[PDB]
Amino acid sequence: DRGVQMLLTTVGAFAAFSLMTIAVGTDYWLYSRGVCEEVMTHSGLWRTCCLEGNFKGLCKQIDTAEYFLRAVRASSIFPILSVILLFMGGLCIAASEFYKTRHNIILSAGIFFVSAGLSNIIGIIVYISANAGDPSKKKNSYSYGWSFYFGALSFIIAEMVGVLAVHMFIDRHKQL
Amino acid sequence: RGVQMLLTTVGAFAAFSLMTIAVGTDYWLYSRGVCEEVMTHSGLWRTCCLEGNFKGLCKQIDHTAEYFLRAVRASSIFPILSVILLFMGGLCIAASEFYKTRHNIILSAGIFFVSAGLSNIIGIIVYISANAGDPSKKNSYSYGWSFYFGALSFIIAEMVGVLAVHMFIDRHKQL
Amino acid sequence: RTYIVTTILEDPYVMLKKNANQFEGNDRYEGYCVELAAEIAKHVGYSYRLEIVSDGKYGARDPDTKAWNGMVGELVYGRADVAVAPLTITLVREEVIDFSKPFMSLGISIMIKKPQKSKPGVFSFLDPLAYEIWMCIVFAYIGVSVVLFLVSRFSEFGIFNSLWFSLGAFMQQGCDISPRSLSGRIVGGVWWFFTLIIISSYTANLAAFLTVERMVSPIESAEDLAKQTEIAYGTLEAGSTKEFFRRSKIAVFEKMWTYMKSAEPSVFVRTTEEGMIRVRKSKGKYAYLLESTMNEYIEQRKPCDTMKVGGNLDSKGYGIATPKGSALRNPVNLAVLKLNEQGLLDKLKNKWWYDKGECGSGGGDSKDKTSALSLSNVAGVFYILIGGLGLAMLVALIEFCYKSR
Amino acid sequence: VVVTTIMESPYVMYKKNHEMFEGNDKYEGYCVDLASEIAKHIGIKYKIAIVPDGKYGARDADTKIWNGMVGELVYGKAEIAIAPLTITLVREEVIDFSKPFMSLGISIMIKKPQKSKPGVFSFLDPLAYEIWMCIVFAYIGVSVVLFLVSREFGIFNSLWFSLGAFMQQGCDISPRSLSGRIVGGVWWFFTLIIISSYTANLAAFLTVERMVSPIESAEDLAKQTEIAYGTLDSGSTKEFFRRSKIAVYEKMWTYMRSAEPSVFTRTTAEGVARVRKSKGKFAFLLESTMNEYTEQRKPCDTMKVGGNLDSKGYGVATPKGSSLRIPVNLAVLKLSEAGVLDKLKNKWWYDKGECGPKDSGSKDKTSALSLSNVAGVFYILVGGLGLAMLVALIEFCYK
Amino acid sequence: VVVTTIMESPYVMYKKNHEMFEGNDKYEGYCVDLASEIAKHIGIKYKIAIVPDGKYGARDADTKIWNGMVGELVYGKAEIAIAPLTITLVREEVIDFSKPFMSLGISIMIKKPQKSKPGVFSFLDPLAYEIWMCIVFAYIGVSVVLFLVSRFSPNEFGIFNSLWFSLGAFMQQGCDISPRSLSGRIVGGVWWFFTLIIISSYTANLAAFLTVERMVSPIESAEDLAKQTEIAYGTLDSGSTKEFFRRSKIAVYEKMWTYMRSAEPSVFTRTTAEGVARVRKSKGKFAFLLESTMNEYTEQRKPCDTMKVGGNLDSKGYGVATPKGSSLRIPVNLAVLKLSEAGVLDKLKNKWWYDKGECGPKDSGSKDKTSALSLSNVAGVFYILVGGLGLAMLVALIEFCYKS
Amino acid sequence: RTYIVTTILEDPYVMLKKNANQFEGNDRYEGYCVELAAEIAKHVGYSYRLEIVSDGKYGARDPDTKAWNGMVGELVYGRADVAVAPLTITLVREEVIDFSKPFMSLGISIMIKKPQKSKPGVFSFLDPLAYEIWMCIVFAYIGVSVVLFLVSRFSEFGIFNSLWFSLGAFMQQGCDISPRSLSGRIVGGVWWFFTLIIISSYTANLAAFLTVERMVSPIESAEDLAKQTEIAYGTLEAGSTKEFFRRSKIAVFEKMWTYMKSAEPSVFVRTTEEGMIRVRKSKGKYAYLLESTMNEYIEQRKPCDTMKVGGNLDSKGYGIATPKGSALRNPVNLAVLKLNEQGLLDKLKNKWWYDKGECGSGGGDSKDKTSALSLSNVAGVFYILIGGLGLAMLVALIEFCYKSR
Ligand SMILES: O=c1[nH]c2cc(C(F)(F)F)c(N3CCOCC3)cc2n(CP(=O)(O)O)c1=O
Ligand SMILES: O=c1[nH]c2cc(C(F)(F)F)c(N3CCOCC3)cc2n(CP(=O)(O)O)c1=O
Ligand SMILES: O=c1[nH]c2cc(C(F)(F)F)c(N3CCOCC3)cc2n(CP(=O)(O)O)c1=O
Repeated sequence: DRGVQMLLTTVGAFAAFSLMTIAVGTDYWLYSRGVCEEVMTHSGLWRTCCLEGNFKGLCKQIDTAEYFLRAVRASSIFPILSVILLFMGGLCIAASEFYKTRHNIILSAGIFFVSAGLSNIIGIIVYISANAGDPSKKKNSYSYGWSFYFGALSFIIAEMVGVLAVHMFIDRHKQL
Repeated sequence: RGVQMLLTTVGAFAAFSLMTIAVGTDYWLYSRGVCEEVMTHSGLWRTCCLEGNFKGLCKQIDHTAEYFLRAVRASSIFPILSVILLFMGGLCIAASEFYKTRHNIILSAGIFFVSAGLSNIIGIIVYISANAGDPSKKNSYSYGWSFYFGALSFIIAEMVGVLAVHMFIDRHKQL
Repeated sequence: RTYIVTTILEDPYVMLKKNANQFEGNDRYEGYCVELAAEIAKHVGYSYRLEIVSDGKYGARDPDTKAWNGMVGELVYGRADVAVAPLTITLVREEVIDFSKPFMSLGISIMIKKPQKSKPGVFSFLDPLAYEIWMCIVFAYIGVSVVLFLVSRFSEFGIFNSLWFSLGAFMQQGCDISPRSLSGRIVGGVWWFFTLIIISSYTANLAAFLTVERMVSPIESAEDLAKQTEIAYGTLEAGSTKEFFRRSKIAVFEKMWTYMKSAEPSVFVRTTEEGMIRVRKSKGKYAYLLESTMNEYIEQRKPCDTMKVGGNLDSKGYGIATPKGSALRNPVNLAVLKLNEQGLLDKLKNKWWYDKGECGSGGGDSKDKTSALSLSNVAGVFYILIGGLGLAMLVALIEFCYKSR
Repeated sequence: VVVTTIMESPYVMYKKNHEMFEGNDKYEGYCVDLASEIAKHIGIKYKIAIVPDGKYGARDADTKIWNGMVGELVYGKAEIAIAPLTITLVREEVIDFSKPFMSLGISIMIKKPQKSKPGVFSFLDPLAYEIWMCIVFAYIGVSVVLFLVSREFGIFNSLWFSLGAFMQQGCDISPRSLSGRIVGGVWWFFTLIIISSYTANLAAFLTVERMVSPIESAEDLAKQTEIAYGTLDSGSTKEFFRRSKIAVYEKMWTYMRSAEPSVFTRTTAEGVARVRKSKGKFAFLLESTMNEYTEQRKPCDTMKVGGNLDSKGYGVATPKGSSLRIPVNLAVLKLSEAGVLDKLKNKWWYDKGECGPKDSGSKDKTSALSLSNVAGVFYILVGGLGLAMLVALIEFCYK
Repeated sequence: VVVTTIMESPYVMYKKNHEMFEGNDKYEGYCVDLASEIAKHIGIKYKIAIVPDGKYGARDADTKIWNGMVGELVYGKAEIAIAPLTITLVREEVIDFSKPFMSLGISIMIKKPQKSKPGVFSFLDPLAYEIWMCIVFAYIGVSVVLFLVSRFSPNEFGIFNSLWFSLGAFMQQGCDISPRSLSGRIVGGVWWFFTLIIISSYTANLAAFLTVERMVSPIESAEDLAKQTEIAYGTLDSGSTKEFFRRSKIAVYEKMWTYMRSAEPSVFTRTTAEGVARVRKSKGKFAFLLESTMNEYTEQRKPCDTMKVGGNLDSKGYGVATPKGSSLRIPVNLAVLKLSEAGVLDKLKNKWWYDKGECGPKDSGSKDKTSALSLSNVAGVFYILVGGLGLAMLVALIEFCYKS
Repeated sequence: RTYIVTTILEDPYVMLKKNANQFEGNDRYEGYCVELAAEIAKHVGYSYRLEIVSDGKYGARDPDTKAWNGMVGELVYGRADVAVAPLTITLVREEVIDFSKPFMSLGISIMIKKPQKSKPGVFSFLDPLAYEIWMCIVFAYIGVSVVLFLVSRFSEFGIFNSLWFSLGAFMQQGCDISPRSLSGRIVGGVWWFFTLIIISSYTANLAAFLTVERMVSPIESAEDLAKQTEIAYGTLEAGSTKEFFRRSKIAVFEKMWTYMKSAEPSVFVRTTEEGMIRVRKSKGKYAYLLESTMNEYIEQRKPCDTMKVGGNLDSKGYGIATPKGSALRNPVNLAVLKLNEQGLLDKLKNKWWYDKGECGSGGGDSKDKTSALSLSNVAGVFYILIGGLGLAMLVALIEFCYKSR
């Protein structure tokens, strides 16, 4: 009983890739009561825009132990690293499903899934420490949007594939 | 292993001497009570005053769970059971020193020491709850070396009991 | 000869009968002063025929063009001899007419919105430590579990074993499982430190939350009301309360008089009902500084949201009005004194102020004041716990399937 | 004008400088200041005098004379009585009374409420009884369900596992089932959260140490409370309690009649000395004026008013056929309306006090934890150890 | 009798918009009530005439004309002038000055802080500073000594095993193998006692720090303000404060003047309104320095975010003016002194200064805010967790590289 | 011609010559006042001859039965030129002479003893418990250890092993040894319940102590002193402070005057130094309101145990007395105003009041309140730690000595 397991890992990693695409391309992250004044905004990691207000239609981009993380929040650099090594993980599992002889390719694959999990957590915590880390922010707040839960879903399916693909390593290593 | 039996002998006699000096003589606590701020010598039957305008007279002192603890603190029934219980314990230590063959009396004596230590420490806490859990109104909790004799009646009784058990986990091997 | 009585109806004195106009008139009157009038007419002997008030107002001195109005105005200007309806005592009334005796001792009172609050269930469980931190610490726990499996089986220690060790490590219970590789020991130690600080932070926050929640005290008296600025208070412009506040010279009274003298919001209201419904709409910070009897009357009303606090700030009194030189001045004084000392006045007050009230029949409904964590705060845990047990039972049966199907 | 006054505590007093002046300027208090204020209001030359009889003023009802102030006013010895006099039915047909310048009534008075020093209740003062019987029921249920779901955990091994988890410890043997993992994790989490809740509650309670008013806080609670209640032998309180129509005061009368005969006390000094010796004993239902007097004297321990009962009136006496009756009536009414007698009452009853802690609350040092709050711990410790030794002895006898 | 004042000051105010209380008495405020009181004292007619110069007054030596009220007095259009007027030499030698009715000083001003939300320092906030490296020093010492105990006795504990056992003891969860040595009992129990007392102390200290807040101000004195050199300071472009700073003599003021000499972010503000708006916009720098009266006035203005730290840098005062000696001069001097010694003047001053401001009505602080711990008080712990986990994977990777 | 200047022998403002005899004449006095006199004499231009008033008192213009004295009396009697001296501006001395300019500001300010509490070492360790409590914990430990050994050997266990497990069970620390049999199981259960409840109680108590230590209100201004009602405050029988208290008009100032006039502890002061000694000997239970110049003088030249707090409660100025009809009136006013605006007067004040002061409050850095701990209450912790460490090492070596013997 392993073929259905490779199928599950493939569909989980493709789901993670699709979640990365819907997280980067679109801006359904949080349902913030911003100014467009408290009104719903679609503020992205790459693209912040509004839906109501007097200027709806035009929108632009976002931007000794605190400058580094502010630079991260401005540049979104750990989410970029996460999606980059997630694409690398997709490429290497495509190679593994094409080349079944090699063994360390899935070692690399496992380290990309776990580093994707860690980088996604680092990005979401710096995002929420720049989101809930401002004491000024505001009668209505919280109530995070659907792509915040999609990033949480990306983490939980990353944990699922980091269970099952690491189990591929375990049973292939005892096979080895 | 005669060192262990002589340790039991000296511990039992020292315990008897210290309990006699502790409960038989009013020497328990130092205080600034009224007989004014005067030191008092309170025991079980008779409390002595040492200064003040009442100098020279030593006065006989009287006295769901609150009634039980008040009766325990007044009548000192747990100290009374402790001293009677360890008197029986000392009797069977004398018997074991004489009769080196009976087994139940000396193991039972081990239970008598541990139960008497428990009874003495709970008598200490109940009398210090009659004094501190019933504060009336610094140096009030002063032990005039007879509460330290009760502390010895706990700790060196624990020592003699544990070395008796060390002799008893070896007496189980002996028999 | 016959005699007449004049009355004024606001609350709850000259209430009309529930049968409307099918009765004979003055006998259709249920209240305090009407029963008092009937009893005091039976005491000495005279007719208690009710007289309709001309304007419905109690009347004042009216310094413009002199004269008088109300019950006292009818009494001075003929065709009125007995006034049973209660009215306060002041200088201008004594300057013209005289009273017999006060039949209660009242004063100005302070009222506040009744504190109504309901403790939640599972929401009080996640109260002191937010909502997002729980979700992301569950995420951190499951991530540490899977990466602990990786580091333990990369250098026993299955995914179930790693989940068990991480579950026992997340909240300090201990286990017989222990890592061997130095990386496993390092990650276990980092996890232990993190969750130790998390539990300490939760305990500190919960202790602080109860301390600040029970530290606050209910408002009472006058000096605490004066020192309190976030609770607000005021009075009506057209009333004797404003005149009493302005004419007072005592330091505390002048202090809060200066306080609401500079009233920037719309503090002052027109009628008692308007201020009462404004209190109900606000329910967090407002006051009216209304009378004691009116406060006790509003306290016993069906919406059941007003209560009396503090005491009487002054010593005002009621009375019944009689003219000068009449033959019914001394006997009515003896009658009202006899009723005061007999206790029948207290019986009538208890009957028409406590017994017939549709609210607060059992006034002592909440007086235990149990300042301890009851089964209304953490019992939601007892839900999810047994719910987890229920889930355990569910997973039991399915793993029973795993050993039976 | 000459006025006679009884030697009573809150109205007149013999000054410490007795040789300073003999006559008018020899008394300081509520009564003389009120008399001076009304004399300045109307305009008269006023003096002060003491009653030669010493009685407060009442009718003996057999000699057809009154014993006191009203007796000497009717029989022609004084023309005004600024000393206070409660208004009753008998003193209206022979004397005249003005509007009440002060309101008084029968009010309760209890001893000082202090922090309790319980033995077993101190162990369980945080949380409640209900939550702890619920937790022991949950403990039994969890232990039996984790015993049955494993069928190495037998009927004592499962109990020991649950017991070790219940005070935040570990165990030697851990199960391998997923249901066992779920139940162990949820029980551990519940144990940790309830210990955190308990320690937060205990910390808040110990850092606030806030006192709560006793059960005797209302008339119905006084009737439902087993604490004793005493009052004077005879007087206004006894006359009011003799005849009632409320049917709760009848219950109080029956309680007094069926209780011990010690509830009757001769003097108020003896009564306060009696109630001072204990926190419970017999509490009083006495005059509000004397209650306000006693709450702001040198021993500031009993300072409780509680609820208010009854309604009376303090008035100024005036002989019949006197032209100054209307004058003194309008004077006292103008005083009580405009406000200087209320100011005088404040300055002499609340401002004039030996202790100021009653007006504004203060804090106290937490000090050491002592042993009153901890002796219950060692009591349950010795109870557990004694039960363990008893079951060990009976197990030795058993096998 | 003509008297003058300035509308550009917190001493007069227009009644309603227009045509309200027509006649002479139109404006209400501190100075006009002071004038009314002294007029009731001595007896004089009132006026509301205002000089259209706008500027309060200066010594224009080139033109030899004084501007505003001082020129309107010295060249002659009135006899009494009550207004905020500082007293210096050039205005004294032409017009005499009476005793000042209220003390004056120049003080610094900083914006109101809102909260402190650090990262690792938030975890580092409770329980001293030196304790952490004291703790790690104690940990290293106890670990090496207990390893010496286990190795010198002739056991199943290496340096890593001893380190992990000591940490598991420190973290209050347990371990795998007890040392089981009669020597090791004392050291194990003592280190257990240490870690339990330190976790209890940490929890209680965090509870005490969280249950209340006191919020110590960043600055408390002008000397410390000069010493810290982390918050930008700017007086004004020109005026009395700039003239005093340019010609001071006390030792720290020369260093302050050299500090304003190297002025990068244009600390010479053109107007006081622009300066207070800028310091209200940003609280990290650009702290202001102005007179005490305007500071206490801004303390009672609508934003409600401004305080003073105490301490007066200079000493001046406002006094009344009168052209030359006459019958009115000694009269107004004695009236001003009679009102100054009596308690009416400071009653009127503090009453009218403290009723018009709703900001200071809530004195001290408000305790009706419990909130909850957001991530900002916890993100240091989350960050050290994720850093430790990343470092654990880093050391696992380099261990894989070293061993295989 | 020559001019005479009169100077009052006042403690903060003038010194008697310590060298005295060998340098007499003009250089008999050193202080702020004589330095200001020399400076204004150099500015205006004249010669100064020092004089001392006969009565040694400031004096006043009270309408008594003649016998006028003081500095204003010396000026008005004609035997004076200019009175360069401290002089409070007031009405009684304004009607006969005029004062020049206020060069310093006076305000009555409260002083308070400096609160210095030394945090102990091992004494602060067991501070949030009782010595009783700790001795019962130790004895319960040893008794439960010995009875656990008894029940383990009664129902595989050594006394060392029983000590290990009893330490771990009391200590909330895990171990690999378990209490076999149900009697040992229930002993262990009672033991963990006991130690958990004691640790919870101790943590709660120390948290309560830290909370009540942090939640304290230091005295600031006059309102806090008015509403604290714990520290007694009083002033001299006569003087400017008493006159201000009698003529107080502010509501809070009238309140504190009434509180002082209650006179339960009375003024309890005769001279300034007597009150200073009393308030230093009162251990912070007394308070004194005095002129801020004396307060700054005591803050530095007196030993550093009394300190200033709060601002000036009133604004009163200084001046130098000048004759009403002399030619030395206007130039000296111009000179003193020029020195006030220049800052050299402030330079002289700072030089005489900050440099030659025997205290280190303003000449050195203070203590920064960073809250939290300060390695003081936890020093005994690591102390007993390293003591147990050394004891364990030495008992290991006596065990090895047993091995070698
Ligand atoms: O004799 C008088 N007795 C009064 C009795 C009452 C009431 F309490 F309702 F019984 C009131 N209410 C006060 C609250 O708002 C509704 C009217 C007014 C009275 N007034 C007129 P005031 O001048 O407004 O006090 C009198 O003159
Ligand atoms: O009308 C009456 N009013 C009374 C009012 C008071 C007081 F409380 F002082 F106001 C008192 N005090 C009771 C306590 O001892 C001192 C006198 C007695 C009164 N009595 C006498 P009784 O007949 O014993 O009640 C009356 O008759
Ligand atoms: O006599 C004088 N009295 C002054 C009084 C005030 C103040 F009281 F604060 F209103 C001010 N403010 C300075 C800050 O902006 C608002 C006006 C300026 C004054 N100036 C001009 P400077 O020379 O620029 O001080 C004088 O000359």
